[PDB]
Amino acid sequence: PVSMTKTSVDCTMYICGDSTECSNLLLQYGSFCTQLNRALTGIAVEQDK
Amino acid sequence: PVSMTKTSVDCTMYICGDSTECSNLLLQYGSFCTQLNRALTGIAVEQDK
Amino acid sequence: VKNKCVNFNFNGLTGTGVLTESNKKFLPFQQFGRDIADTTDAVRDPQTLEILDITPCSFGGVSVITPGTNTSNQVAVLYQDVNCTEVPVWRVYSTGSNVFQTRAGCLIGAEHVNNSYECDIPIGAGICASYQT
Amino acid sequence: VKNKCVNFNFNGLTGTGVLTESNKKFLPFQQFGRDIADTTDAVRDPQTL
Amino acid sequence: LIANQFNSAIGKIQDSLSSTPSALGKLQDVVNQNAQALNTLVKQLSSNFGAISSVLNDILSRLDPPEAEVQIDRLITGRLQSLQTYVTQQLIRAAEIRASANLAATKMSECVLGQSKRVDFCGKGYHLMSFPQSAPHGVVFLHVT
Amino acid sequence: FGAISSVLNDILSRLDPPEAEVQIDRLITGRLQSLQTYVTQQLIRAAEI
Amino acid sequence: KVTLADAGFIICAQKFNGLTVLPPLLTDEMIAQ
Amino acid sequence: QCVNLTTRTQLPPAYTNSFTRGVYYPDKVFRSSVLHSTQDLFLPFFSNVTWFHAIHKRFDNPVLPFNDGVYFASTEKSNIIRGWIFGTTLDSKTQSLLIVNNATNVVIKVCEFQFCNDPFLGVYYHKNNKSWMESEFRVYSSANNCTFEYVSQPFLMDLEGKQGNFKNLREFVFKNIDGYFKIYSKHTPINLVRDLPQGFSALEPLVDLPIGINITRFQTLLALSSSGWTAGAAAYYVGYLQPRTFLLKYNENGTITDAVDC
Amino acid sequence: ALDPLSETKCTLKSFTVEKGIYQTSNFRVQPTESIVRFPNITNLCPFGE
Ligand SMILES: *[C@@H]1O[C@H](CO)[C@@H](O)[C@H](O)[C@H]1NC(C)=O
Repeated sequence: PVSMTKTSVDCTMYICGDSTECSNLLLQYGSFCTQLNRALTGIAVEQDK
Repeated sequence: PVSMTKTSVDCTMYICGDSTECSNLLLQYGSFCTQLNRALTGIAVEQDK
Repeated sequence: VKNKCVNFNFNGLTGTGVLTESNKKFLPFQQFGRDIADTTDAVRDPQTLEILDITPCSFGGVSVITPGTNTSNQVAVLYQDVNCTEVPVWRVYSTGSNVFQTRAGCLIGAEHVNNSYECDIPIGAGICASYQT
Repeated sequence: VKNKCVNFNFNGLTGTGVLTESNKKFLPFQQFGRDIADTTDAVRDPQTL
Repeated sequence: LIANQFNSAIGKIQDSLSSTPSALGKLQDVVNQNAQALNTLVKQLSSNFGAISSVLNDILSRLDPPEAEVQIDRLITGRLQSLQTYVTQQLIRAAEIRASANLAATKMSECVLGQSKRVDFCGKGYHLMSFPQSAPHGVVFLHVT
Repeated sequence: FGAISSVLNDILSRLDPPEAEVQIDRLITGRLQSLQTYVTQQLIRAAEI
Repeated sequence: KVTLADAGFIICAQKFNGLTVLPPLLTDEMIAQ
Repeated sequence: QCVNLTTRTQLPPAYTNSFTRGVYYPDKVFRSSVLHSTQDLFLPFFSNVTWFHAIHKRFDNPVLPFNDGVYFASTEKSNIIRGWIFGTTLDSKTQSLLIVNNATNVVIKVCEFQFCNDPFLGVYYHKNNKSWMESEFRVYSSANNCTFEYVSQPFLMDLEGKQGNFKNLREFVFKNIDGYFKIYSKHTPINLVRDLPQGFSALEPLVDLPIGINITRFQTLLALSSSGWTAGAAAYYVGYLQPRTFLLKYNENGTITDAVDC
Repeated sequence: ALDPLSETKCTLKSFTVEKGIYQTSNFRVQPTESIVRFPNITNLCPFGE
């Protein structure tokens, strides 16, 4: 094997799917969604490398 | 590369400083901080190894 | 008060640490001061116009060094990350027969020698401890 | 109306999206249609069946 | 002639490292990553996590012990979860660094201490020898080919 | 997850915000921890590949 | 050429909440030896 | 007493590009050489703002809405704008805020007034003594129920002055949150004809008031028998605030040096 | 709470300890006194009138 398919999951549209109050209540949880997106983008760059 | 920087985290002073009642709330959670210090200790040994 | 770890309340801002006269140049409306960590480290005294640096007072972990209990019952202690001029804050190994200063911190209970051998128990910064005559 | 991103409200069941004509051959006792993720994707209009 | 070519190549190596500033990036980012990991750890301290305040004292100085356990429980859960994430990341990264270090030790044992016949193991071309140089958190091989 | 439903819009269609937050906290907890599990498993598999 | 990213975030450097960095067992000099 | 002034030149309203203006310190925490992001009510960069001016033929003082703070700038010579009115209806069905920059005092109060159609203050033009004496104070018709007043130290200020270029660039922003009025400001020496400049300037926090009332509309006040008048040139610009998210950079001494819209 | 050797026996849960280094008993200098600071407030209410 060489690589896998590069995937990406948007945090907010996954969890609080098109809700405004849900995004606001998500906002108190720090910075998880940035960390998740950073990890996934690092994986996707690594596959092409 | 060869090694990263070793680092260590004191669990209780991280979680809550100075509040002994927070410690009373923490001590019902079992022995998590033992696991945390054990994992970081293993990493810090493997760096020098 | 100054130069001791105290817990404080400056105008609703509570904390603990040692206070120092600072050199930071505030703007006149500025009261607090923060870090890149957004952690308070600079407080303007309400009574008199001055800048106070806040340092959290020191701490650390205890390292304990021993041979096997099949061998001996004497141990040594490393207070990490501390220039051990304020060591004693068990108590019996707080003033015992020497203190030794390393880049790791303060070593108490071992006597510093001049010769160099191979490493036995890795303490740090090229410094190792062993049990010998 | 059809073929627009709109807000819709069918029998209290609300959402946002685009409505189009289906070919799903329902049986008369059925009203809704569901997905793997338990999301509505096929709705019988109460006024016109 | 070989002496002249060798000395010229060494001088060009010095010039190439002193010119291009984007060379040591493989070392640098790892350090940067650890730094920002620690950085974002601090940034999880000041979240509400659904509790009333992120200041522990202000919850203690305003809400009563019949009810304050509910808020501080939320604070416990959030901070514990952040520790979980941080050390899981550290474990994976450390395993990766260990793999790269084993590769480095193999390269030091074969390319430097002897002459390997594996093609393109010790750089491009037919391998002659290697010299190691120390580096902050790493090693730099100079392959002579 | 122990709440009334797994549908986000139905809870906002029926509840006041001071109880919508009560349900949505549990929902956001469950979904977030599931996503955490997924990203950790993906990291391990990427290292293997 | 090698520089740290953030100043003070890699001798009195003790972090405010429980973060410590352990010095390596081998220093700079004997590795060069 | 208060009369209606009619004789003017009629013009359509003008807009001007607020390039990068209207930044203020969000708090009182000192930083040093720090890129920090906040999210707050701000004037967006590169919007168009309402431009009003008193020239020669112009007395342009309407009532403007106040929602979520406003940013008010003025290019002026000899301090013709003097006051600010605030209130929901300005007519004693609701409480009313009065800010006056008198030649003697600055008067800050809230009572229950009924203001006129064209409230203003009127100063004469060189009445054989080389002084412009302020003579007319035509603001409200009564002061019914009062709740809070303040007057500062008396002083003197020049009520006369003519320049080919305005020197005063006074910048203000006003906010109301949870019963609190926030006045944030800056003064700048300037040399420009009929425009607002390009550049960076922070606003220091100046005044907080714990008032506790609902505010919807406002109007400023101008310096100048019932018809027949002489006013110097002045101009002002009005922009509105929107909840935005910014990045700010702090220098080593801790002044906000530049800003980034997200 | 007696001696460092006994502290190692207490946290490793054994009556035998082999040779090496261990990490126990994180400490703090434990500050001495309290202090509060406030502005030099002088604007009294005239109760004499
Ligand atoms: C702002 O107003 C000016 C007035 O001339 C107009 O030209 C411009 O298009 C306007 N811009 C926006 C974004 O409305």
